[PDB]
Formats: sequence, C-alpha cells, structure tokens
Amino acid sequence: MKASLTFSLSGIYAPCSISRDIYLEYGDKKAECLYGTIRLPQYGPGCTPGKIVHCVLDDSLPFCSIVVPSKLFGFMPTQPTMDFCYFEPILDNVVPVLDSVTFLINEQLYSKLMDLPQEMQQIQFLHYKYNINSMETVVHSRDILTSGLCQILNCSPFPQGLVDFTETQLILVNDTEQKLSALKYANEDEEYALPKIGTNSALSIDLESLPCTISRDLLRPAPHINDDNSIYAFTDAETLLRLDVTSGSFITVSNMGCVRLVKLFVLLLPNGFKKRTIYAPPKIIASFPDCSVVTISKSNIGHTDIPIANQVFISRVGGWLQSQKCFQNIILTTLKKFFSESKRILCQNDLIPIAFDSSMADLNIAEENDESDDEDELGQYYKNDSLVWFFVTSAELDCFSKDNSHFIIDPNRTKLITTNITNRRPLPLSRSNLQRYYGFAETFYYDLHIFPYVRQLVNILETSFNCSQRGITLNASVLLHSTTNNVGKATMVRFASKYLGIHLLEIDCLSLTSNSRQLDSTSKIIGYIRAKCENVLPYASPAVIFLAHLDSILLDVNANQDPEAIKLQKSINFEMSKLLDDFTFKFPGTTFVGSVNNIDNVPSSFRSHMRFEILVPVPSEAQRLRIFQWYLSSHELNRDVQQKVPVSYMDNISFSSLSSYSAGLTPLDIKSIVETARMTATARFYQESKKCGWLPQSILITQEDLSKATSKARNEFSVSIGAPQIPNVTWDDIGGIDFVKGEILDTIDMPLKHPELFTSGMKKRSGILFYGPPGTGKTLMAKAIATNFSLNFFSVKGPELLNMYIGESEANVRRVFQKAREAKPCVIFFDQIDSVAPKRGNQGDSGGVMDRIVSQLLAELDGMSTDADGVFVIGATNRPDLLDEALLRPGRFDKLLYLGIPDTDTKQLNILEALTRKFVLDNDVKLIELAKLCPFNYTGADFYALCSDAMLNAMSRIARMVEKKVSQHNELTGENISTRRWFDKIATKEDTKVVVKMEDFLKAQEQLTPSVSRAELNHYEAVRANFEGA
Amino acid sequence: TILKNGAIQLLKKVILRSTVCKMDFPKDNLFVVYISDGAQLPSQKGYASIVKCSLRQSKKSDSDNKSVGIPSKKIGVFIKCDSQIPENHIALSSHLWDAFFTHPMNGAKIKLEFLQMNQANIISGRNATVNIKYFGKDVPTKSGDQYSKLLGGSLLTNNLILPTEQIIIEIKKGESEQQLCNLNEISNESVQWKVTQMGKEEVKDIIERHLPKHYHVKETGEVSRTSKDEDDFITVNSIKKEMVNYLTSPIIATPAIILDGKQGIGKTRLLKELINEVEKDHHIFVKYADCETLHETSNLDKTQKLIMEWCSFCYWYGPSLIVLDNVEALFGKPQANDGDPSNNGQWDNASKLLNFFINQVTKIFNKDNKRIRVLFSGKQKTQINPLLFDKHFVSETWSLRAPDKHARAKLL
Ligand SMILES: Nc1ncnc2c1ncn2[C@@H]1O[C@H](COP(=O)(O)OP(=O)(O)OP(=O)(O)O)[C@@H](O)[C@H]1O
Ligand SMILES: Nc1ncnc2c1ncn2[C@@H]1O[C@H](COP(=O)(O)OP(=O)(O)OP(=O)(O)O)[C@@H](O)[C@H]1O
Ligand SMILES: Nc1ncnc2c1ncn2[C@@H]1O[C@H](COP(=O)(O)OP(=O)(O)OP(=O)(O)O)[C@@H](O)[C@H]1O
Ligand SMILES: [Mg+2]
Ligand SMILES: [Mg+2]
Ligand SMILES: [Mg+2]
Repeated sequence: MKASLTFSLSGIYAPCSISRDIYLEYGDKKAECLYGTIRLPQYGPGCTPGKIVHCVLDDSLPFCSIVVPSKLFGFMPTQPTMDFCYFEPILDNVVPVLDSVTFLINEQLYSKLMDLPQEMQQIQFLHYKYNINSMETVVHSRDILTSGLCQILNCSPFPQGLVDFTETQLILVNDTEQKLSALKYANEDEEYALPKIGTNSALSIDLESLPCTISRDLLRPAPHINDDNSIYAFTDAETLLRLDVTSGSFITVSNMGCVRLVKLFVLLLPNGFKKRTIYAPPKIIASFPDCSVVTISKSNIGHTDIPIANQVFISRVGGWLQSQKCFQNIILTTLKKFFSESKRILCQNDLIPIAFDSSMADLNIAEENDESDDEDELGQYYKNDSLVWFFVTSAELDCFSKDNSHFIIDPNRTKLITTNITNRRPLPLSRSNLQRYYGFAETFYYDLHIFPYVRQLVNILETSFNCSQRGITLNASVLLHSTTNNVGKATMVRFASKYLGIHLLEIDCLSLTSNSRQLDSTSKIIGYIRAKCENVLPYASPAVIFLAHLDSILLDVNANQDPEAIKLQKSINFEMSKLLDDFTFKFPGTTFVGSVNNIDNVPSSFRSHMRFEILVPVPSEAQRLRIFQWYLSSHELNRDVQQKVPVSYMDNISFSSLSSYSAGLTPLDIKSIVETARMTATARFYQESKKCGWLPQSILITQEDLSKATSKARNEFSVSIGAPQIPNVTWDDIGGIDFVKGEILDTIDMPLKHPELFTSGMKKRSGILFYGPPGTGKTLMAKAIATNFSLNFFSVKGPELLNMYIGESEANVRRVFQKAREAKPCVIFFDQIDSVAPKRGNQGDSGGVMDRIVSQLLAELDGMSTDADGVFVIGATNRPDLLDEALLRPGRFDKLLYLGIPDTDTKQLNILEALTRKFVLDNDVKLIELAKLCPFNYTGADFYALCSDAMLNAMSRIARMVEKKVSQHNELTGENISTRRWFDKIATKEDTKVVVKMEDFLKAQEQLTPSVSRAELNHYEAVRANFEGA
Repeated sequence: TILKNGAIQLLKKVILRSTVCKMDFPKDNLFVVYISDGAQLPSQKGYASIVKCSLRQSKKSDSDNKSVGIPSKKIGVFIKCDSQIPENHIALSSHLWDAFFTHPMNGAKIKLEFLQMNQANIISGRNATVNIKYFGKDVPTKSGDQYSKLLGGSLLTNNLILPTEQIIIEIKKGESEQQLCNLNEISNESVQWKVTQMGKEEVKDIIERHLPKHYHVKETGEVSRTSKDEDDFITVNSIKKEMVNYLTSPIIATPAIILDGKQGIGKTRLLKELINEVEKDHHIFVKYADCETLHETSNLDKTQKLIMEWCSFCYWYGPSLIVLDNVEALFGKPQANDGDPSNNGQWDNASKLLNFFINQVTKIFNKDNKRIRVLFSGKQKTQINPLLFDKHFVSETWSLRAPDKHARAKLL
C-alpha cells in the first residue's frame, strides 16, 4: 500500500501510529499489539529491505497517513523527509523470535553492566533503564539504541524478530575500541561555517555524479508540465544557506567559458549522500570537463530561454556504436525517440545522452504506420542496453539574435541536421561512474594495485595519451595471452578503457568472417577488418583497436602443409601485417591491442613486431576476494530479477572462507557458483513460502550453500576438463597400514599445507613408486591420499599412451605434463607402470616403439616439472625386477615402498575393522579370535574375501528362511501367486534385510585361496634384499 | 477526450501481453477478453489491437512485393474480470484470434483502450441492418437471424471479419452510429441483416492485404480440422514432473538445460509433450526447430541470420523456451575423434556457430533472467562439443533411462 508517511523525534521503541481509516483494514481484536511492515522508499534502483515495528492507531492523522519513529532509520528529523511508504499490514500479526541478540556498549557504561552482578539482575535493571517491554519488543541487527549504546551486532535465525526474554542469548560485548564513537545520526553539533546568504554566488561546494537515476515521484515538488525539468539536479538543505532565494527551482553555473543553467532541488534525510556537493546527473558531468567546477550563481533569466528555435542543429559523436547498418536503423529512429519529449534547455555544444536496447535491431518498433499513442508504452516495456552521445551542434537561427547561450527545441518545429561525425573525449570512470546510472552490465571495477599487470597495461596505454602533448607518436601496442581460457582479457581491457577515459573499438574474430581461411577468400577476410577500421578510426578519437581471439586468423601450419593449404594462410598473415603497419603509419597512435589463447602458435613473423607480451595469470587467492566481493555486492544481485523481493547476503558469510575453499577456479566458475547459490536461495524461499509461517521478506544466503556449490563447480570442472572418477573415498577405510602410511601421508601432506618450509628452489620429493605384491591395496591408497588434500587427479590407465602413429604416439606424454601444469596441485598416477616400463636395458633387437616411448617419458619426467615445481607422480606395479634401472637417481623415484604382507596380529584385525564397517558387524562374539584363527599369510583382499563369503552366506541363510515363509504362504493360497505379490510388496525388513553372525565367518574362514604362494613372497623379499636391503 | 461522436469518451490506455488460458463462453459471447482482478478495470468495454510485429525490412523491398504494413483495424471488446490469470496478461477469446488473423498463440502484445459509451447509445432507436458478406464460397445462404445466436449475441463492431468460414460483418449506413454497438441486451426486433451474396470484385480488394492463409493445407478448414495425429503420453518416468518445475522457476543458474539418452528412448515425443504442458500451464512461448531442416549448415552468414532471427523473436515475445532436436548435427564437434584437429587449430567450422549463439544468448540473459532459456537434446552429455560446458552455459541435466518393468508394462 502506498501509505502516506510522516516522521517523529520519538525513539527506537516508540510505537508507530497508524492512519485512522486504514485501521478499518487491519485493526482487529486478535492482536494485543499491532506489528506492521516498514518499507520507506530510499534513493536507489532497488526496492526497500523489509522492516517491522510495534504499531498503534493514530486518532488524529489525516487519511492514509502514518507517523513513524525516526530512530529506526538512523536519523533525527533535522531535514525534510519522504512523505510516502510502501507499508503493509501483516496477516495474523505473526512475528519470528530471535535466537541471537547482541549489543555493543562503550567501556564506561560496560563497567556499569559488569557492576550489575547477575544476568537476571542485569535484565531487570537494564530493560527498565532502556524502557524496553518484555516480549513486546521487536528489533533488527544494525539497530543502534543511542550513541555509545547497544549496537545490535548479530541476530539469528533471522536478522530481525521478537525477543524471548525468558530464553534468548542476550550477549554482552565490550566496545574496547570505541568504534561506537564513529557512529552518528546525521545531527550537526553546531551551525555550519560562514553562511553566505545574500551573496550572488557561492563557492567550495563540489559536484558529484549520481549513484543512480531518481524517479519523478521521489522529488516532493512535482509541477504538472509535460516537459520542463529533465536535468533534474538536486542538493541538500546546505544550499539554503548558500542560495538565499527560497531553494529556487533553477540556478546557473559558468566556468571555463561554459554556460550551464540547472534545475536544482532539495534532498531528504533517508539518504547515503555526503554534504557540500551538487549531486550531478550524467548530462551535467558530460558537459563539464574532467576538471572540477566549484561555483554557482543565482539567476532568474529562464524566461529568456527562447521558446521558438526555427531550426535545429545536432551531430552524433563518433564511436563503434555508430558504424553499422545493422544499428543505423535503430539509431535513426532513436533520433525520434530522443527529440520527442526532449525540449532543450541548454547552451550549444552540449552532450545530450541517449540510449537504446541493442536487441531491438531486427524489430519493427511498431510506430511507423501505427501512430496513435503507444510509443511511450513500449518504452515502458523496453529497457535500454547501450548508450550513445549526441553533440548539440550550434543552431543557425532567425527567430532571435541570441542563439548560443541557450535555446529551446520544440517537436512542433521540423528540422534536424546530420553533419556526419564530431569527435570528443569520453568521460573518465573515476568521476563519471557512467555505467551504474543507466544500469548496464557493469564492467568489473579493477583496483590499480592488486592486479599489477592491469596497472602495467593501463600505464602502457596512458603513455600515449600523455605523450600527445610531447607530440611524439609512440605507436604503443600490446598482445595479451593466457595459459588457460576464461581469464577475462577483454573485460580487463574494457575496464582500462573506461577508467582512462579513452575510446575503444572491439571486434570478435570468431564472429567477423563469412569463412575461415580458405581458397580465394583472403580478400573476403582482410578487407572486412580494413573497411570496419577505416569507417571510424581516422575520423575520431584516440586510436584503440581490440581484436579478440586472433589465433582464428593468424595461424601457422607445421605439417599437412600442402600448397593449396599453406600458401593461403602464409599470404594471409603477411597481408594482415602490412595492413597493421599501414594503420600504424597513417593514423595517430594506432594502439593495436591483441588477445590469443595458446601463445605458441601465434605467427612469429607477426609477433616479432609486438613488444609487451603481457601474461595474465589465473587469479590468486588474494585476488579472488575482490571477485566475490563484487559479485555478492547488492548491485550485482538485485538486478535481472524483477520480482519485488530483494536479495542479499548476510553477516554469517565471510569471504575468507570462500578464499580458503576456492582455488584453481576462473572468474566464470566464481560467477557460476554465486548464481547457483542464488538459485538455491530462491528455491528455498518459495518452497518455504508454500508453508504458512514466519519467513523473511528478503531472500538470504548461507555458507553451507556456497560450499556445496563450490563442490558442484569443482566436480563440473573435473567432469568436463579433468579426469573422471575424482578422489572420492574415506581414508578411514585404509586400515592396517602403520607408520608406513605415516611417512607416506606426511610426505604428501607437508609440501601441500606447510608451504613456508617448502616455498624454496631445491628439489622436494616430487615422485614415488610402489612395488608390493598384489592384494595389499595400493590403488586405493593413492586415491585416498589424493582425497586427503584435495589433489587434482589424473590416472594413466596403463597402456593408453600407445597409438598406431609412429611419430605422434609420444604426444600423450607431453599431454600428461600439459594437464598436470594446467592443474598445478596434481597427483599423476601411472597404474600398472610396467605397461610402459620394461627393463631400460631392454633388448639387442630393434629399438622398437616400446623403448622410444618409455625412455623419452622417463627423461622428460626427470627433465621437466623438476623446475616448475608442484606436480606429484605416483606409480604402482606388482613385480619389481622389470623396473630395474629406473630405481636409480636418473629415474629419481628412489623410494622403497615394500607395501607388502602384514606383520602384526592387531594390524590384520585392523583390516576387517576398517573394511566391514559398511555392513552390520556381529559382536556377540569378539573379533580378535578370527585373527587368532587365521594363518599369518593373508592380505586385505583375503580378509575382504572372507567377510564377503560370510555375509553372502548369511544372505543365503535369510533367503532360505524367507523362501520357506513364501512357500508356506503359497500353500496358504493357490500356490501360484506372483513372487512379488507378498513379501516384496510388504517390503518386510525382518524377512529380507541384513543379518549376520560370527559363526558364518568361522565357517567361511577355511575356503580362501592364497594364490600368492610363500615362494612368491620369499622371491620378492630376496629382491628386496638388493632393491632395499642396501 | 470525447471522440468523433459525443456518445463516446476515451478513458485510459494500457498494453498487455497475450496468453492462453482456455476459458471461453462461445454459447454466450465471442468478441470479449478477460483481465486479472489485480488489473483493476476502468471500464468493461474498450478497444484492442495487436501491436504488429515483423522483421526490420533490412533489405531493399524486403525481397517481396508487399510495400507497406496494413493498419491495426482495432476491434472493440467487452472486458470481464477473473483472478485465474497472472498480472498484465490477457485472455483473448478464440473467435478473436482469427479476427486478429494469426493462429491462437500466447505471444504478441495487445493494445487496450478503456471507453465510456454515453446515454446517446442506449437500447433501440437505431434499428440498423448489417451485411453478412460471404468472403468465400458456401452453401446457399442460411438465414441471417441464426447469426444473431451463433455469434453469441454479446457485441459487434463495424467492419468485422471472420475467416473461420470467411464471412464479413460490415455496415456503412446513415441513422446508425457506425461504431461500437451493444447487442447483449438488444432485442432481435431492433436489428436487421443482409446475407450479402458472393462477389470477386468485392473480395479481391480485401485480399490485397497480408494474407498468409491459415488453413491452406486441406483439413476441412476450421469447420472440422480433419488432421489430428497426436495424443497424450503415458507419464512413465516423472522426468516431466521434475523438469517442468525446474525450467519455470523465477530464476535459474544458467540459461541452458541438456536432455540426453539412448537413441530411440523417446526424446522427441517427450519434448512435444513438455512443449504442450509448458504451453498450457505457465504461459511460456516456444519456438521449435529441427537440425534436419535448416540446411544452411553448409554456410555461415545465412545461418548467423537464422540465429539472430531466433534471438530477436524471443526477445520481443514473452518469456520463451527454445528447443532443438538432435543438436549434434548442428553444433556437435564435427569429428567424434579429435584426430588432427586442423593442425590443433581446433576451431573447425562448427564451433563458430555455437560460440556466436552462446555469446548472443548470454548478452540477453544478463539483462533479465526470464527473457530466454534454451533446451538442447542430444545423444550423450560428453559427446556434444565440450566448449558448451567450458563457458558454463549449461549446468542442470537429466537423462532418460530404460523404463522400469512396472511402468514399462503400464506403457505396453
Ligand atoms: N577478473 C574478473 N573480474 C570480474 N569479472 C570477471 C573477471 N574475469 C571474468 N569476469 C567475468 O566473466 C566474463 C568473462 O568473459 P570475457 O568476455 O571477459 O572473456 P574472454 O577474456 O573473452 O575469455 P576467453 O578468451 O578466455 O574465452 C566477463 O565478462 C565478466 O563478466
Ligand atoms: N586397508 C587395506 N589394507 C590392505 N588391503 C586392502 C585394504 N583395503 C582394501 N584392501 C584390498 O586391496 C585390494 C587391492 O589389491 P591391489 O592393490 O593388489 O590391486 P589393484 O589395485 O587391482 O592393483 P594394481 O595396482 O596392480 O592395479 C582390494 O581388492 C581390497 O580387498
Ligand atoms: N513415454 C512415452 N509416452 C508416449 N509415447 C511414447 C513414449 N515413449 C515412446 N513413445 C512412442 O514411441 C515413439 C518413439 O519415440 P520418438 O519417435 O519420440 O523417438 P525420437 O526421440 O525421435 O528418437 P531418436 O531421435 O532416437 O530416433 C514416439 O513417437 C511415441 O509414439
Ligand atoms: Mg574470451
Ligand atoms: Mg592399480
Ligand atoms: Mg528422435
């Protein structure tokens, strides 16, 4: 309800007094105290977060008008206030109860809180001291009672609710840092310095770009004129001791030779704005330079703004937005959309903004041969997407001699002009913030410090803005590349462009062409980029040309290099390079800004001409904090949605946690995580709303949700790019291994999580191999230790390195280190390494492929990643003597994992103790006697086989029971029913589910198969005597 | 605002989005529309029109004969309230879509004007006739009187047309208001008719308009529609029950969903009934296409034109769900083996198309979460081009599976 709104000096627990009429819509005997929904419309594009207050009827307020206590909005009524609220009554008046209540008080008062010796005495004294009512008090986090008193720190399970004075956490907190002294309710301590009333001009007040557009409704004055006020600037009551004239509705500015007259209005308390500045619409800042203006002057001459201009002059500002026929039609009609209801108010040479929706290109906007009265209704359905500047070319006129200082267009006057293009500098982001006003998909605002390469690039470009005064044409250029996709090169350049206040041209090479490199087509490729460049660059702006994904065009062929292929590409790359040079010769600056993925295959004959070769990393853990901060920022989530419920994070989150749990992820993954969270949140919200009960009027986000999404994302990465069958097992299940697993696990733990001992240039235990007999589980422990530290994982599943193509089969070896280097904290596991590891002294026969693959692999795994530290490699093979030579230092594995037979009776018991846990163990007889019964010759596979036999036998026993009961039931019927028609449809747990007893183990204990004969163990230990006995 | 007759005053204007809700009362009224109880109604009588939609005319003469768009020819209607429809949507009566000369489909926007008719246009006093011109060949004419019943009898307006069996309802005579006219309360003694005979010289001037004939294939017209070849489906796997909820959430993690499974496990029929249910429950528009048919896949430029067409169409209609059959033939990696990947250039011809598509759709999706979604179908999640997963275009997923014996029998 659009209830009318009024404010009171009454305190943070004074009641709301509701309108005497609307009481008929809400006041009823069911509630002892009324509670209503407070949503005062703040300055902002988004709606108001929900608040709730204790309420009473007002006997006196005008119809549909409300009094509120000012304190909940963080101000006293020292300045005028908004006169309407989106109030709502609450069905059944229900309110949630807080579990957490918290309050921050200064040290001196806190000493008094401590002098109150008991919690019940504290409550009894302090609730009365603060005039609080038991149970009847409803509060929010970031409520502040008074200065130095009761900052509401944290609340749960809601940020706001009722307090149970019998059973709630009422948490003492001492403001040992006097942070409360920084808090203020906007109240001034004293009258402001040196009022200048009666002066014709005022000074020392700045101008400041709006954080957003403001509605026609939010200004209190709203005179009915169809078009009168579009510049619509505003300033707080400070103007009233600067402008003596009655807060006059229009005022004028001149500096630097300009003329501005600006409609200027009041500002209200429900605000985030700073004092002593003109809050500036975009059309204002565009008309001034980047140089500040700090001056204002009173004038009434608005009636002299000429109501007839018999002609109209204008021009479009140059830009990439102007060059294309597939936009010209919308731009040309956007001329009409502009000048209709854009009655001009201002000097010539002005920069009027106009914007449009880029999707609309192919559409009839349904106004030509439709007319009538629809166009602003479609304009109510659309919303804009990209913005162009129009330059107010000086009108040539005959109605009046005064033409320059200001004129009015009226759409009753039929003229326009189109003098091709004019060139003008685009505004710097740091002053304009231009994007956030029109609400496009904002570029990420980088900082100039923490991504140092961005400082490098932006300085490299700024070189040529700055050298323009030195007159040297620096010809600056750069060529961006990354070892992996999705690093946001283009967005980063976009940022640099907007930050510096420099035009940018962009073309995407995946789009630009009717064909890839082909016969008789080089002209069809290259002329296109030539033409589209020529259409704009030598006309206007500093020269900045951005080409995406150049590797599409510029490629090099090593083999399959037949003439009909090679000659075309080989001509192409030069035929471009010559054009690039021609652009750099003819035009000023010609800053080529390239991008590519795999840098290796950029044509050297081109790349030699380039210079800065910036490598942009995947973001560090220190970087990604800023990423999450951005995407979780309220601006970025309370958009593209349109339902009135807003979204926010809440104080239980901490970006530090994500910084711990997120690594090896690109910005795209981060965005996908955050949106997956937002989806889970909205789903939870609506699903709860399906139940009557307390829930927030805003949708909230949780750490467990974010973590779950991170796991989902890392799985999606592993499924698409990584290995199948990710690390997925409980280390708890690898029983019986002892300080051997100790030394192993510590050896893979310490370089992973104690890096200060390991962030050093020396060698650091990069690889291990395993040579125990079969039946002690190596392959399991490999995935388990990988799970213990979330190692990236790649399995060489044996012989899949081999291929038909001698001369290319080695490629899978380079691939192994490619994928490892792409997944820096990785474990690489060669299972059954024998499959690519004969004797290194193989044969006096031919040096067949089996040797050439393995020796090259061993050499490369010795010779590379030995510098690029980080990877780990693991190998297992249940037969030692074939890996004879690679056990020496040049094979480097050098580690003696006789992960062989068990040695101790308790350890063998620990096997079944770790294995059986997933089914119900018997304990009516105790486990140790099985180990006593076992001959000391078995391994985990054997103990597995034993428990498997026992439990399967017990399943057969319960089957032999229930089959008898089914047979009896059949004899109790036609003996012919479908076997489904009883015990299964009844789903009798008692007759079907797990049963076992230890006598089925003892009965199963004889019939195992020790296929590892003791002769085999003896042979392996005899080899151990020289592999390992040293 | 008083119109050319002082009998008529104009109240308010709004634009609303057409939807289907399958509520009609043809035995009582026809030329009528229904509006939400939340869209509080200034008057129960008004004018409406389609907001015409067509391509830019991005090429000289549009490559076809028709020079200029036909005007809106807006029709007066009664407006009656219901709660059963979402806000700002309109239920448009069956005998009104055909007057708007397009197949009934949740889609285009309607104009709505709210109107006052003064006491100068009450019951009787202008016993006007109306021509019922036969616009196409017919039986030797039935009586004009029966049309007073079979048109429902609720309302009429000048120059009305009804293509269902091609009749024209028109009058141009003095001593009549020649505007909106009441009929619901009016006695049949207060009205007259001409069952005006056929005539080529008359109809051929009307046939100069845009006439993409709606029942040009032989199906006994709207008279009997002797062309059904479809049915319900046997609700075997609940996959529908999950997906139809998911794909109609207020907001979604990403624009795309992928549907896969063994050849012949029944992608196509399932998609058809997902389409139908989505087209009936929650007002989503659909456009549907087969990789077999759009044979431009040998070239880039015209294919790009098709993708931009679909994009633009979607963005002008309401929330929509694009669906594609056997997408592998359009966007799949063209060699299932990587082979020599064009000297590892990897950009074979196909992937360009898919990249342009994902770029465009992403640019749209960042604007507003509902404006478009896409639903792929294919053989296997991992066999379609991995670049589809690289950009995080897709996330949630389903697979069909061999139906379990119980439901399988219930299907049999
Ligand atoms: N560092 C970042 N900070 C904020 N947002 C980012 C960052 N990197 C990427 N993004 C987001 O993800 C998007 C990545 O798409 P973009 O067009 O920038 O990629 P690209 O540089 O062309 O990548 P690639 O060439 O690897 O495919 C950006 O538009 C932005 O929305
Ligand atoms: N904690 C444990 N200690 C010992 N053995 C175990 C343990 N947990 C499971 N096992 C057994 O280890 C067996 C695996 O044996 P082994 O490592 O020789 O086989 P593998 O993984 O197929 O071999 P390969 O490394 O040659 O590919 C499993 O069958 C399982 O029964
Ligand atoms: N669940 C079902 N409900 C109703 N009819 C079904 C169902 N499954 C299969 N059918 C029937 O079996 C036919 C076979 O399936 P359909 O023709 O849709 O396959 P498809 O998805 O086009 O197959 P593919 O692309 O692998 O050739 C359907 O046309 C339909 O008549
Ligand atoms: Mg990119
Ligand atoms: Mg193994
Ligand atoms: Mg099919």
